[PDB]
Amino acid sequence: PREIEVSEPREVGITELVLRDAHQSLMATRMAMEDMVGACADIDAAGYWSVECWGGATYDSCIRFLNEDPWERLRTFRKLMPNSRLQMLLRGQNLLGYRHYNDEVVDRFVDKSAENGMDVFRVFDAMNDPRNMAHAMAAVKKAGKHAQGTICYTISPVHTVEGYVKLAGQLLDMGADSIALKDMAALLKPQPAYDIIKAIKDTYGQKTQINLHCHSTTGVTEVSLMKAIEAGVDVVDTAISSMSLGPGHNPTESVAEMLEGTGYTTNLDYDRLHKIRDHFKAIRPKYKKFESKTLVDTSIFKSQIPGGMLSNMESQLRAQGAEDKMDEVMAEVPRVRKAAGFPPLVTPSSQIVGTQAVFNVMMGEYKRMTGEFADIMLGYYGASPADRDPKVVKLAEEQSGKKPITQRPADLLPPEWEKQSKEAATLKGFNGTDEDVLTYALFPQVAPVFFEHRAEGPHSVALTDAQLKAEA
Amino acid sequence: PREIEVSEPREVGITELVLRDAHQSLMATRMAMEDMVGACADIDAAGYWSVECWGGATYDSCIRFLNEDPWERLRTFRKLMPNSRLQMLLRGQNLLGYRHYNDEVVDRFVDKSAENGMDVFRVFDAMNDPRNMAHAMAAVKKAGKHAQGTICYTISPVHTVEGYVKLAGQLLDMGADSIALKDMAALLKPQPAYDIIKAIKDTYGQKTQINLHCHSTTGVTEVSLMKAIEAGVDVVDTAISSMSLGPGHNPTESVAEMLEGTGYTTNLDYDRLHKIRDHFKAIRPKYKKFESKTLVDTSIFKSQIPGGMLSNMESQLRAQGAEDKMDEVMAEVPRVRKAAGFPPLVTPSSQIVGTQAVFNVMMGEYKRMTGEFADIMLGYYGASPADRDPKVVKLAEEQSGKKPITQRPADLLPPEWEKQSKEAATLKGFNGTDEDVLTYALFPQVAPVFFEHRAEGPHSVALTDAQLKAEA
Ligand SMILES: [Co+2]
Ligand SMILES: [Co+2]
Repeated sequence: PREIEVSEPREVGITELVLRDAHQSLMATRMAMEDMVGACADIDAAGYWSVECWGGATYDSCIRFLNEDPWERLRTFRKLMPNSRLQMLLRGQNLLGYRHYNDEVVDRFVDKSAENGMDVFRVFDAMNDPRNMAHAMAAVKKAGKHAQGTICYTISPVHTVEGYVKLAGQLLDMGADSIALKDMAALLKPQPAYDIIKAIKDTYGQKTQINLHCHSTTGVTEVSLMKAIEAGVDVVDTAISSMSLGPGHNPTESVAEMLEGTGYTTNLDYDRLHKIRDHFKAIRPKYKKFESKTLVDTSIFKSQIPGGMLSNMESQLRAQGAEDKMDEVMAEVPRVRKAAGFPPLVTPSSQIVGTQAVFNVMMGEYKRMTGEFADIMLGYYGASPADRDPKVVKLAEEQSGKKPITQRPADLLPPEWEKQSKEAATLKGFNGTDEDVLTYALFPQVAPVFFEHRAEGPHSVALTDAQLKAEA
Repeated sequence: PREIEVSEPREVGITELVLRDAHQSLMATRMAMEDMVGACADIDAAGYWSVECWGGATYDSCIRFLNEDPWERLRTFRKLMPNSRLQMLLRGQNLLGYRHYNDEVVDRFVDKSAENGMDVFRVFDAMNDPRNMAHAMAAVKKAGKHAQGTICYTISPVHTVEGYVKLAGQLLDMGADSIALKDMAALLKPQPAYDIIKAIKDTYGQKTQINLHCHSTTGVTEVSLMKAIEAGVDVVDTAISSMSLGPGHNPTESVAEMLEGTGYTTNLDYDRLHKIRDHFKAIRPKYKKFESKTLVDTSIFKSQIPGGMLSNMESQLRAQGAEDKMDEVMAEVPRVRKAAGFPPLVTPSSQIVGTQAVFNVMMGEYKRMTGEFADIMLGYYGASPADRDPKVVKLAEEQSGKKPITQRPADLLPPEWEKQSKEAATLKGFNGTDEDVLTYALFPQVAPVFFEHRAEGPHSVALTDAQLKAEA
């Protein structure tokens, strides 16, 4: 008499991603602020646990493509959604930048983020190295905000339920207010979702808050969400229905509706959701030049290679004139990943492993290692989920000249704030705020251009209504 | 200690819909035969329980838009997929036609369908009147084929689990080899799926074969599929991933992959699936002029009105110059449905109720009843799931002059084969086969044009590769 234990009837929280991850995932983070503010009042009254609206690649996109100040976007969202918990994605010691920074820059960033209104900080590390999340987490706690330690979910010979439970404990040991299980490539299947969520709950207690973030790329994660809820997950992330599916996420309204009669419920206002849905449905067509063309792709369950990663390599092959080896590269990826210690294949690990895999298929296996790949093998990005091939490590040392380290990389970084401030203050357009210094520290090559054009006001790279009627 | 009983580990069968319902639902049934034959060998070796490839609106589309003989399409599929169980959708006493036919026409149609290779006949009735499915079912049994009685799933004040279990029994009493639960509007939520499938299994026995057909229009049915499998469903219908979601169906590969580790499994060949997926992915862009523009719509859970039905009415309102009443019509639909006995809102019931709802919003409530609506209220389409408003019935009788009947409508129909044969034999192009007579009997207004152009060979209304590069 086969049975499955499920959590008691209860309310499940929902985190809306339409203001950040949905457009990052579906239209290359090009969503203009003027296209979002109109839905803030309804979003604020919908009943969401939190509203993800900052961080991720939006900082870069704001200054690099929309001539928009990220800090002004945060202040506006804070003002237009006063009753909501704002949430952001922060890549640990890397912040929203291109490298690891000295602890004082992390302190500065978190302090100004909280000061400008951020409530929940989802801190994560691409290699799942808890030491790279530790300082950011502490800064979030000092600011009295909600620190959400993140586990990047992946499938590999060394990733197991026990390993995830272990990482959850390390996150709780750093003062994590909640645990985020991050499935960017939609690799989390139903049974594993149930087993992992249940194991964490059984091991650290039902009071342990877990938020599940799954993309819908492979098309199986809405079922995984149902399993996670049966396993007792506290909150699940979704995207309003007119901005969902594909490389995006499962639909907010769909996840809310599917629970009727199960004993589980959300407390979202369907009317507010309807308005938010209609709002983005009217606006989405203008971003048609940035849309993806694949709604469902399960090939990753066999190749371990995320579509975006395969594309980045594919181009590199038809740009090297030998795309007659797309099959040899896909077979090399697993080997490179293995050598690197099976890190999750998310940015930047994915591009690094992918690019290095290409070289090995042409210039010869590890004949020439990129600077990024050498740093991963030498530990400058942190610890890997598994031990790295000492033989491939040694070569990296003889091809770069750097010594292999194993301690938290930021331990070697010297104070840099004062140096960042000085340099930033020489740029035309610098407004003198720490916010601007941070913009310079995070994006040195863009800060200059953004600072002297910011006065024009934010723009949009989306089609205008006029241009839409032109296509028609 | 809350638990849920689930079925024992077992293999779940999969019915592929790419050759029929997927393109009917996603690109108005315009899929050309030359765009499908290339995937037949892989489809035939994939491991599907059945391959839905005929019936539904494909007969109409073949003769009305593709200048293609439906019977030749069936023979080709039979020849290209020799090891597969071919399946079709047949609307009971209506066959694939515009009205109920005399029992001898039903006998003829089923006989020729089986003779040309059809294996599984999914027989259904829009009103869920078992008497309209009875004769077709008997004809399928005489031909020694698989008769699958269908239950059209809907949500209404009179539809309950008990009612569905009752209808299942009536289907089994007509010799049904299996029961199909048909959810065209994606209204079936997870809990109801589990409860209904389980109730049918507990009431008639585990040996009772049930096939679940859910569209993905509302975005909640893949979770319903998982629940149905836990409840013990034998087969679920899916569409290859490159031809899924939206008003279509849940993805074949996604449904297969999500079961890993649950104890449930399918026995599809992932390699074959990959080829079928790539095949249609390369071809789908050419049908871009017939695609729908909404991937997820949950509004039906509140309005009871399927998107397609709302559109058919919407146009009728901006064509009557008063679309300033789209809200008054949506409020009238429920009332008309109620009066009609809560029939499921699928074709043709949906257009009938929808059109009649419009009149009541302008010319006045039941001021003028369409001929179709009068026939429904008078019982010429069969019995309704609930009793019809005697007051609205009486008016229908005084507005049409027909007397209200309650027995199976085909009981009044006289023999017509000989008359159909004679008339058809006078058409230029008639080849003298019963197949052609059937084409004339089912589509009197199209048969003429099709018969004199058929010699040109089937065509395609899809964009050519050249026209595609033109748009680019
Ligand atoms: Co994400
Ligand atoms: Co269907």
